[PDB]
Amino acid sequence: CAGVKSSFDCDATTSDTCMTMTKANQLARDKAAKQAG
Amino acid sequence: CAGVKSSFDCDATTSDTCMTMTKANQLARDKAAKQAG
Amino acid sequence: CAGVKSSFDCDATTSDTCMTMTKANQLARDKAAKQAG
Amino acid sequence: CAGVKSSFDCDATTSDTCMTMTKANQLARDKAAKQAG
Amino acid sequence: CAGVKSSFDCDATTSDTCMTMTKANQLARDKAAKQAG
Amino acid sequence: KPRFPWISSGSFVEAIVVEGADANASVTGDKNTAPMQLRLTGKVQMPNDEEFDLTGCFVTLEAWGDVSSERAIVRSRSISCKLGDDDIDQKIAGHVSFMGKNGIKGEVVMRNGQILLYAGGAGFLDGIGKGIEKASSTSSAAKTLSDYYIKRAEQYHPVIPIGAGNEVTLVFQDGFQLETLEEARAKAAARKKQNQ
Amino acid sequence: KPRFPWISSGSFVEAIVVEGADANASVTGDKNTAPMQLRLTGKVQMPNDEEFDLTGCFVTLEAWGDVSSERAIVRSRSISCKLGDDDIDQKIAGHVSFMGKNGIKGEVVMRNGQILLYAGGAGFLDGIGKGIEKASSTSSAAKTLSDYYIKRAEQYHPVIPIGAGNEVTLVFQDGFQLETLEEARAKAAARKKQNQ
Amino acid sequence: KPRFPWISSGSFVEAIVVEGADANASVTGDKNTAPMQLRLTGKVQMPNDEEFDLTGCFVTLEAWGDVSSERAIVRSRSISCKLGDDDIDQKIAGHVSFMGKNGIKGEVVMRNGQILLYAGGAGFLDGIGKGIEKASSTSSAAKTLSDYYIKRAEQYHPVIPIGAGNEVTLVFQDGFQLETLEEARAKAAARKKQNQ
Repeated sequence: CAGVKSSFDCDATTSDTCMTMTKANQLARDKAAKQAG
Repeated sequence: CAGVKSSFDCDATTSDTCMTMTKANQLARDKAAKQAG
Repeated sequence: CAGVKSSFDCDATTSDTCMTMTKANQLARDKAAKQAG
Repeated sequence: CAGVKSSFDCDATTSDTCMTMTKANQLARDKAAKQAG
Repeated sequence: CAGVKSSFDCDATTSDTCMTMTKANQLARDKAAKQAG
Repeated sequence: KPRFPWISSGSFVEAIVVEGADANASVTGDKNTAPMQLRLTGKVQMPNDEEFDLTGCFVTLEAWGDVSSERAIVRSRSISCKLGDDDIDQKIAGHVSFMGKNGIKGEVVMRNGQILLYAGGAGFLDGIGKGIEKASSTSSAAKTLSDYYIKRAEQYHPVIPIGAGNEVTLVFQDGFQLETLEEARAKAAARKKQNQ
Repeated sequence: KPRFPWISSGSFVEAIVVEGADANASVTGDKNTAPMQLRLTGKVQMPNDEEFDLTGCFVTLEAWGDVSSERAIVRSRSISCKLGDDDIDQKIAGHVSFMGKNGIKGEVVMRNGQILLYAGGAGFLDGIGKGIEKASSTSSAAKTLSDYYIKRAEQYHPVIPIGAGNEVTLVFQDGFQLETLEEARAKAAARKKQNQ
Repeated sequence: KPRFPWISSGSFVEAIVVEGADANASVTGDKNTAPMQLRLTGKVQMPNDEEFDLTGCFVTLEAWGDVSSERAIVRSRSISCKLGDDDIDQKIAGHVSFMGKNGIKGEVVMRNGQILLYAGGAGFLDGIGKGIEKASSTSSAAKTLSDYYIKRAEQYHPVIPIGAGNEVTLVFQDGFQLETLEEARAKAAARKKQNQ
């Protein structure tokens, strides 16, 4: 095991959710409508 | 076994259904007629 | 046995039926007359 | 262990807090409003 | 141990006090106001 | 204004792979590629809540393979349309994404089972036979067969099976201006006429 | 004054990755890259308490991989917009940061399990068989298979899976002036006209 | 006199790292660098009891790594401002110091655990197996796996994780004259006009 500390302290990573490219467009659109508000 | 995680998390893949090239054209056409609607 | 899955999922293949080149022309002609109809 | 003293005497280091880039902008803004005062 | 005397006779060294760059500016300023006097 | 609105970079339209192709997935994939063709089935979703109707147009593609990600990296060749009495035939640059990811997901297939088995066997005989000679102490044929069989087996290269009926999304990675054949033909004539 | 305010260097806008791509993360990543596209979902936060509304514009990206940090280092290609009747299509330079850090965080995946196992096995046989010969004292097939299998296994290269639905932040690392297509077209005509 | 007072060499202003970046800390760090951006949060402390208000301006940075001191050596790229109706976009040269020291303090991270373990294991088997053969007296597979695994493991390079929310100090290591975009634009026109 290389000596230097071998761990990031972020934990959070991306999560492939196997969502169709197209459905992501709608997911982006309504969020823009609501998050901006 | 290489150390890095050796698994995708998508699961879904293509499914060769041995459909004739021609029949795919009709399958595309009626879907376009119905999915668009 | 190479690791990757060594099988196609199509099954269907060509079938040499030892038909004379010439007879294939008639087989094409009447099918064109009937399949088109 | 290399002979020379192998220790910094600072102790304090950075602390990745996994904060979204955007939220850091607000964290900078209000501090500027208050720290300057 | 190399033969030549391996010791400085000064003793005094620098002392990282982990002081913020900015606070050093104030520490320099008031000393200039008082040391000069 | 021209009949066709400017198609911007980034737009995407849904599709149904009409022609399935076997992607050459070896070190020389991008040179030795296989043709494959997709038909459009939806309305191009333009960047800002804009939709243009392009249904039934044929798009010709060209594709190779990539074993690391087990996907087929494809590149668009041309787009053909037949609307009203106007025919479209244009070269465009774009890629195809499946399940939210560039390329089409597929498995990797090897047809090396029998040949690789034979190689192993031939010399599995050779080696234990060297130990049989160590026992009888008081291979050339296997070596030659192994060499020939390895030379034959190395010929094969991984293939990605991509078939028909699958649902994909076509992306125009550079924006282009949709134009008709006769209009482009007239333009060519105007440019050649050298209106100085 | 032009309709669009000057976009300065450093500005950032929130986004939703529409197209997911597999980042080639080997020694030649920055040459062999994979396309990927993100849509904007927020208002560009300009440097000093300034906000500009850019919602629904499509940004085309291009990305490779980096195994040391397990992140995908991406570079912007172009930005496309469709507001009112004006279409934007410009080349910009910028990067994308995820969770406060340049690049998008992802895992590293190897598809080498079976091939690397086979190599090990083939010669695990070879070596203990040399000791079996040491015992019977009173491999060529395994060596050839190991060589071929190593040659096949070295082909693969680490991949970073980046998918869709994730939330990222796009940064314009050099400032640019947002301009429309017809306005830029008119400018080009004015520059070519050679107003001496 | 111009609106902006001359910014002299040596001046320092406090900051909050908005964009966190992974510093490439290997022998080729200063060529292969990673972008990172900091926002200003205090008033520039000028050399002699002088203060200038620069709050909310965005500064673009570019950084690499240094393993000997476990710090990220960063270099300023550009500074952008939006005050009133005047936009600033200038190239400046400077560095960033954290906790009184040039660079930002961070740890060193290796993702080599599994690969380096596998190499060790493979041949830990090889060697004791040579001694097992010494015992049975009356490895090739492990060697090949070790070679391949070392070749894969050498690819990785130390990384310095620098995140967001941290507090740093930006230093202008050469003095510059703060100027607006239109004013610089007018100057460029005056210089090009060739007032001979």
